[PDB]
Formats: sequence, structure tokens, C-alpha cells
Amino acid sequence: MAFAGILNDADITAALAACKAEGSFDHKAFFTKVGLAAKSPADIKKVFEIIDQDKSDFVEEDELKLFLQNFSAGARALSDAETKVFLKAGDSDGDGKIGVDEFGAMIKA
Ligand SMILES: [Ca+2]
Ligand SMILES: [Ca+2]
Repeated sequence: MAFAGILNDADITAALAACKAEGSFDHKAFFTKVGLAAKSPADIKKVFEIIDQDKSDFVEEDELKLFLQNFSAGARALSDAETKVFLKAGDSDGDGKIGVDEFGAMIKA
């Protein structure tokens, strides 16, 4: 909408419209679709502040809920299985959060 061309609002919206059905949680496709897998450290660090929608130096599940609204104004809030598989894409230590190093890993795959 009113964001930088670093991200394609349409691609964000696209995968988010798809990852709204339980069982259709291809969020890794989200990263590669929106172009997030082609981000530089600096970009990924502002994206850090996105999963940290609270800006608390830590990114918890409750943040991943509205973190998408912080990513894009017309984004969908992730559901049970959606947030789960999405988080675990990077969350390897299983602490219900996105460690930003876990994050870089999940985006890169
Ligand atoms: Ca936070
Ligand atoms: Ca973790």
C-alpha cells in the first residue's frame, strides 16, 4: 500500500490470502514469493522489528499474530496451525518465538 518497493504488497497479500486455510500453511512459500529470501542483513533487521511488532527486543507468538499488520496494513493474522508451522520454520529451539537468527534461517531455508 504505502510501503517500500523492497516488498511487493500484492505478493504479501497473495500468500497471506492463501495461508488463511488450515492445512494450507505454505509460509515458506510466502518468504520466497514476497522476495524476503532475497533480503540483505539491513533489510532483514527492519524485518526483525516486524516480528517484534511490540518492539520489545524479543519476538513472541503474540507478536507474530499482528506482526503481519506491521509488515503490511492489509495482512492476515496467523491461525493455530499457521502460526505454528510458520514459527517452527525458524523456531528450532521450540520456544514459541522467532529468534531473529531462527528467522534468518527460516527465510533462507
Ligand atoms: Ca517483541
Ligand atoms: Ca525459538
